[PDB]
Amino acid sequence: MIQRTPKIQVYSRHPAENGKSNFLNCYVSGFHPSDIEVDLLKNGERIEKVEHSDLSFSKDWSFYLLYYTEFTPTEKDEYACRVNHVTLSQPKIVKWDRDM
Amino acid sequence: LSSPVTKSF
Amino acid sequence: GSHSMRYFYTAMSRPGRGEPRFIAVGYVDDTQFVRFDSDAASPRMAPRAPWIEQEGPEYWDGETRNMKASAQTYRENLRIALRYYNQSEAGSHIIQVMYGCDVGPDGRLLRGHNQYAYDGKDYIALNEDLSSWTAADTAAQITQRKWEAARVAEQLRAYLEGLCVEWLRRYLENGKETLQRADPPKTHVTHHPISDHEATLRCWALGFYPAEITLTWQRDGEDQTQDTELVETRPAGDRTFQKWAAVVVPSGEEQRYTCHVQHEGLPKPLTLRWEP
Repeated sequence: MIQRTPKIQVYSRHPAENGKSNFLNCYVSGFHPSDIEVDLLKNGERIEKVEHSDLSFSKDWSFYLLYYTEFTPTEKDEYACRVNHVTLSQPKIVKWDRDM
Repeated sequence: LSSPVTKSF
Repeated sequence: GSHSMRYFYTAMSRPGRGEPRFIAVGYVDDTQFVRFDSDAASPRMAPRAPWIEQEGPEYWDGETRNMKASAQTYRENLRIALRYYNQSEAGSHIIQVMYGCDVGPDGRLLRGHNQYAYDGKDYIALNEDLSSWTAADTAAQITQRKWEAARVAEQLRAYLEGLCVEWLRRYLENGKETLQRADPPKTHVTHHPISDHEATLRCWALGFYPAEITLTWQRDGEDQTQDTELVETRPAGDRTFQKWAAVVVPSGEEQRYTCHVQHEGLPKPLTLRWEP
């Protein structure tokens, strides 16, 4: 079977401003098959009650999903997305970088 | 509006 | 402008973990407006955009009936595909379907689509004539022969040229405030040194709808395709999309570089430079 590994982007809905509520997004795309495990992390710990979009796919049949949660960024807090997929030996962690 | 089902594979 | 309606089905078997999950989503352009999920506590076609909420119970009941019937058919199709590819009942497999119609500014049909995949590879597709099929392999040729015998293409053609176009036009009118509004990108250029010798210029587009956009970097007026890092266009979660393009440049040469942005919401393509 041919399998495709996820692309991962971690980013905010609006330009980040410390103290102002926002949404933290983890967009996973380009993967096949569809089963995928995505966690949003705050200082390394799993954020509860993250929501996600309805499963859909691109013209090349690869799947995409958006995981998102409300967050209020600060200077000290570090955020990340942790992804596992059958194509990955170990979970992949992508850190949130305000300039990406 | 969605399409009715067609014959199976 | 031009517009599209698309439905996307995913049917995923899971031996030992119940019957295959069936998920359907419906879109107009880049706006999702319905969903169905057989794993929901009470599966139903459900609204996902404000302008579809006004449809009455007959709509929701009939779409739910159709999705339930489709889920049963695609569970059968997964069993059939196992046979056609000589596969074991032990593995998980996926059927995907995409179909819909494209219309021009006048609401006239531009073309229809109806294509299928198995385990992420092309299986069978309705050709642009809406009358003939392209099968990817000898398994899908069995389906093709069955569908030719049953004149399936004629049924799909009638849907794609008729109800598909008519309901797309209805949704575009009911949702005209959003579906017929292009939101132009908000743009800026950032600069970050990476060493004494080089810096990154990153061209940002934020807040735009629809998702289609072109972002390019030029050096002395020549496109820098091979040296530009382009991220996939990504949803912000508020209907809009985001994208950026970056190039690594020699220190002091920043003003040789220009970012060019094309988007339906812009009357004129934009040219941007780093402004220190």
